[PDB]
Amino acid sequence: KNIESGVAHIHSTFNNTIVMITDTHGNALAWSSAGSLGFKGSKKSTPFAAQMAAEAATKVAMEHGLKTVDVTVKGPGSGREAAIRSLQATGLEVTAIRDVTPVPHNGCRPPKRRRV
RNA sequence: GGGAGACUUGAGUGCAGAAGAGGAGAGUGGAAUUCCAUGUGUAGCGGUGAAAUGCGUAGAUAUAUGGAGGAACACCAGUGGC
Repeated sequence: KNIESGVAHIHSTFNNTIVMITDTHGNALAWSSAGSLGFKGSKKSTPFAAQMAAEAATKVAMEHGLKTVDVTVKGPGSGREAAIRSLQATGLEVTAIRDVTPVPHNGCRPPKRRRV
C-alpha cells in the first residue's frame, strides 16, 4: 500500500516499449506501455512513446507512494534514454541503471533471416 | 637392365624437445530460450511497409522466486591452430 524503494523495468523492443515499476523484490506495482497510451504501429517504437509510457507509470507508482527506483534496460529498442529521462522528470530518483539485455552463450538457434 | 659389393644425402628408426577446436568414450559448467509451479499486477501483448491472424479478464505480456528438459557452447577468437 505504501512503498519507498522499488525497481523500474524498461523493456524496449523494436516495436514497443513497456515500463514496469515493481517493489525492490519484483512485486509489480504499476506499469504502462506505448500500446496502453494509445500509440499504434510504428509510433509505439518511437522514443517519444517510451517517454510517455515512463511518465504515466511513474505517476501511478509515486501515487502509490514511491521515491527511489533502480532501472533495468532490456531489449534493443530506441526509447531507452527517453524513458529514463521521463522517469527523472516525473520525479522518481533514478538510483542506478543496468543493462540486462539477455545474451545467449550461443544457445538456441535464432529464427531465419527475412526476405529469403 | 641383370649379378657381387660400397655409401648416406632420399626414406625410416633411435634420442631430446614443441604446438594443437585431430579422433573416440564417460562425465560435467554457465548464459539463454521454451514449458511448468507460485507471488505481484492489469489490459493489453505480439507483429508489419502498413495490417491482420494469433496469445490475453478462464488474468495475458511484464515481473520475482524456483522446477523440468532439450540443443549450442558468448567473451577468448585471431587470412589463428589441427
